Amino acid sequence: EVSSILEERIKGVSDEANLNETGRVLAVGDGIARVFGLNNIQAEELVEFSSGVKGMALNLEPGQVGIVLFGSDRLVKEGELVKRTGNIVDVPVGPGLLGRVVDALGNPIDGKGPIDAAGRSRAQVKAPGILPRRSVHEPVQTGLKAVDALVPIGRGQRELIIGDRQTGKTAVALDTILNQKRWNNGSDESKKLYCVYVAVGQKRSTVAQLVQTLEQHDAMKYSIIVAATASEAAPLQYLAPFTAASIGEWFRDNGKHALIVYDDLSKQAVAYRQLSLLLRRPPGREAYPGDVFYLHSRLLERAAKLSEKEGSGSLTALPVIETQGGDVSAYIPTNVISITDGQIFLEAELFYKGIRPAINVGLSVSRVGSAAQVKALKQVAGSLKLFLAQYREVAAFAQSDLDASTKQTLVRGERLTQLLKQNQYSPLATEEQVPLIYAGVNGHLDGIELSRIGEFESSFLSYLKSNHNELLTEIREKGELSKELLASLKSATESFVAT
Amino acid sequence: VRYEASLRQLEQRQLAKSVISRVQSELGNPKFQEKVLQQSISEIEQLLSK
Amino acid sequence: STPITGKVTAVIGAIVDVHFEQSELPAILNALEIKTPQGKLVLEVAQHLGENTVRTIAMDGTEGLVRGEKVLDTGGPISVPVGRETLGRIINVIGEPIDERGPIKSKLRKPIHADPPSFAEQSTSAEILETGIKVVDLLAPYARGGKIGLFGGAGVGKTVFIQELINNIAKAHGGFSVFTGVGERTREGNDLYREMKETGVINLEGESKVALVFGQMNEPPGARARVALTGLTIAEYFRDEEGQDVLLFIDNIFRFTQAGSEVSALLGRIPSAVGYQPTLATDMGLLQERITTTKKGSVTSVQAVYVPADDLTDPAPATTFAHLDATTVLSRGISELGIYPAVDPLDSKSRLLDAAVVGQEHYDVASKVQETLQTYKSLQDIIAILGMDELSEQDKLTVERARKIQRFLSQPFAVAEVFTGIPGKLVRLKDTVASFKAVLEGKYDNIPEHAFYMVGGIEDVVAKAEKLAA
Amino acid sequence: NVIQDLYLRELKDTKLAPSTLQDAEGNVKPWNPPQKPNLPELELQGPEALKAYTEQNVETAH
Amino acid sequence: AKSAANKLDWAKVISSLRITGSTATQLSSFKKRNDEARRQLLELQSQPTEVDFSHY
Repeated sequence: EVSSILEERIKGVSDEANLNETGRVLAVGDGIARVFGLNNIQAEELVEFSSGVKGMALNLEPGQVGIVLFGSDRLVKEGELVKRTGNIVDVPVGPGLLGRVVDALGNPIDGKGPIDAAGRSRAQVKAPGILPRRSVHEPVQTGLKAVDALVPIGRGQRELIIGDRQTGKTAVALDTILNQKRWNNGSDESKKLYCVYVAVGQKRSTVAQLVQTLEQHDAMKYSIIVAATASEAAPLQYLAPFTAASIGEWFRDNGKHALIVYDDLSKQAVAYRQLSLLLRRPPGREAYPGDVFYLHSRLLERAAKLSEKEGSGSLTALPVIETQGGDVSAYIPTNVISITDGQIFLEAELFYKGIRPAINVGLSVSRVGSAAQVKALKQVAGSLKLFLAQYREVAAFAQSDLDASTKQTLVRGERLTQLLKQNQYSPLATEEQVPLIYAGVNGHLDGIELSRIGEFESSFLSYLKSNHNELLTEIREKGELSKELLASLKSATESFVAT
Repeated sequence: VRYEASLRQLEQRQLAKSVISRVQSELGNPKFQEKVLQQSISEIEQLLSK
Repeated sequence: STPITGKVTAVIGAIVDVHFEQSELPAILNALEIKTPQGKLVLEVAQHLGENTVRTIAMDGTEGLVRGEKVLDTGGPISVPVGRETLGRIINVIGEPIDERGPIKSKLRKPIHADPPSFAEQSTSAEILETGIKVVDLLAPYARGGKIGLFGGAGVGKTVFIQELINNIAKAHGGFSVFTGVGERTREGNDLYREMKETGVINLEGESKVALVFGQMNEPPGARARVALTGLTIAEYFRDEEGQDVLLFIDNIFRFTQAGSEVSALLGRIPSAVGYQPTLATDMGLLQERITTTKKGSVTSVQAVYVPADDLTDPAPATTFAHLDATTVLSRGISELGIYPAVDPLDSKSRLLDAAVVGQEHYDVASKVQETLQTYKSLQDIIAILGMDELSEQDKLTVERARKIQRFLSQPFAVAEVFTGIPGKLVRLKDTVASFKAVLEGKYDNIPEHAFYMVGGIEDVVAKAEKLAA
Repeated sequence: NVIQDLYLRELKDTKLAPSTLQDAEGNVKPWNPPQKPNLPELELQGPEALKAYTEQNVETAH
Repeated sequence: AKSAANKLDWAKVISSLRITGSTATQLSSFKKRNDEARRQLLELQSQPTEVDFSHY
């Protein structure tokens, strides 16, 4: 019987613990048990209640230690013995969290059996030193043509993704992961990015959809989803990015590369606010704790491209901050903006105007740029940066009697903009990013009618595969366009454009 | 099929209250004396093993 | 009721502290009943302050509370009764009929607290609810088991929108519905009760396909806060045990926030931004998490939200905005233009609208609509200074289609026979896709603007043209 | 130990016995089978149709 | 059959041109299209008489 087996598991619990420090709750209100005892407690100790609830001890006051319950008050009551686990917070880190959805504790919320991990390591551990860190010579490709060229991203690099609420905020992040399937397949472990998605706030239904999408694209087989859902408690939410980072350290330390996407740190902030006000800890700007900055800075500097003495490895990061009204002035955005090296700022008007991704290039920046950009892609997109700049300015001069020069800009500009639009959940290879942009740059497609851009694009890709998938493979493998390749590429484009 | 499955769940909760009935039986029995004594000596042995 | 007897120590508000004796420990979230000529005053234990002195929140009024008044402890979360005669009666926070149709049949009782189902349990939505409201269907199609959210003005037909939904969707689907009112007016209550007796959804002899739990705003803040939790468990009884899908309806969840904000302050817990609860996020989150499409039963919430001073970036609407699958904004301006529904089409966005999901044609049509409206919106500014006098023939045609589309949206509702006196229209999903397609193609650019105004389907657009033509 | 005693006695000595088919039936849909495909009757009988159609038809141009 | 019905329907739009004053062309056309499509969606809606006894 199901009952007999369940009892058999309970029957095997009968060990007694001569608890060196025991405490007894004096009063528990607000999820802030104030416990009498626990003199040998180390700060941020994991403590196990009579209810079995786990906690941390943010306030160590002399007579009482105000434990913060990771659990719920429903199962907690006064007078309760509060056993001291006596070990500061640690989470399993190791290899086998690939394709595994876990909560912060490290318990699988997908419940795909016990976690495979090599150690449990503390999550309050610090960031790599200055000397233990060396430059980002590595690019990374998300499969989004604009992102990879206009805002080229690297590995061990942290760059913000600050944008309008859930307007494919999750979609932008997921796109990278899909192109990372290609790279993951790729043997080199600088190209085997073992991605970590940290779903903060996001409810279990929403994350279930994410999970389903990820399973559908088979992305789970390098993905890790640290999940702190809406139902999951605010201490768990608070420690969730810190915890996630620790998993990443194992990869980084192993010299491998990986990408951790904290989505959204804004909801992490709210949890810290909730905690602080309940612990009577000082509130601060925008009623967020004053040292919320200190948290974010610690977290985001752990991510980094290590020195080559440090086994040449990294933890790429791409934090996501959700701007509720595009308020970059907001305290949590301003802080993060300084810490981060780059921002991507999606604009709502563009979203409404059906540009999905709704990315606004003006307010998107990369501060590492061509160090982490493919040479081929750099060549054929310097022009693109300048062209788009003109198009933006001359977009507002689109409103009667207008010079031929202005009109040329408009034709080239509208067509380019249309070219950089991409349907959601379509990643691409760099070897196909380079041709399309080259064509647009040379204005072959700027000649082609706006309506016909889309059909041309797909046709061009097939045409390129037919005419010279040798060229495409060469572009992929050489990575640097020779004058001969640019000649040959131009010829192919010309041939295609004529049809 | 739905109530058939439900009856199984209802049975687990029925058997839960039957466990509670058995808890009262244990506490009625001089298992209350004898197994408490068993716990006492076991705790002595445990505490000696410290 | 455990012989834990407490004597009140402080009446300072709804917050009433009770002083249970030594050697007798209470537990958080218990239910205390205090014998009173107010029956049993129910106190939900919400903190322990130790020394067997609790700080509890009152549900009912605290007027005439005698100092040191004996407080029995009934323990655990208040357990209402559930059954299938829950359907067709109005039920107060503490689980008692307000329509006085006698006590609800207590086959089972359940606590008002319940915990969200686990990540593993969740089964994801992927079906399309139909509302029969064309704008809603095209530009924000709803999905069964969804979490629809009716952000909108001051009962600006917020109730009307819901009334239409009940008329169409609720009646149509065999599953139960639960209409829950958090801090709503007894005037509105009487209208809704009467109205739903009339529409027969409430059958006072024979089962109703709706249940009601009306909590009204005269009630102390504590009762206003914890009416919602009660409602959720009723839905759970249906969802789980009866297996039946629930088209839940709740009103108004800003009132849920406000009720909670007040008792945060009263509990002494420092209130966060714009005076909301410190635990605002998690309380919303727990409520939202409980509501989900479960394998046992798919629950489709329609949650009214009142956008205070029409500012939805205020933290309380903005926080809720995340948890809602299918947001909808109902704006005064569109109502004022004479367009019923009052929905702001750009701002109303449902998660599902993805190209394959709604079908390529539906998507393409909707993309064209979105562009047409967005173009029109851009051109409104141009018309403002320049005038429409130097903006293209094409632009003029796009604008003309937009005015026509604008008044194509004007579709009457049966539940605005009460208001306008114009019987509503239900337009098939396929028909709506077709009707919008035609307009965009310019097939109906010979049809008068007023022959789109306040009409339903394609047949109607043509027919009102014929009426004017005559 | 205590676990063993409570459980052993409970499982062994107390077992629920399944309820009546009627109780199961009560909580589930009972079943009654739908009847008829739909048999309509012959229409437009006799020369009523013949006369009506011949005379009615003049829906031509002149 | 069904293909005859629709082919003749569009033919009748241009036949009715030759003898304008149609008013039961619309009744013929509406009825044949309707019931053809209605029976087709009825037939596509169909779950033939089947019940589980394998699984359930």
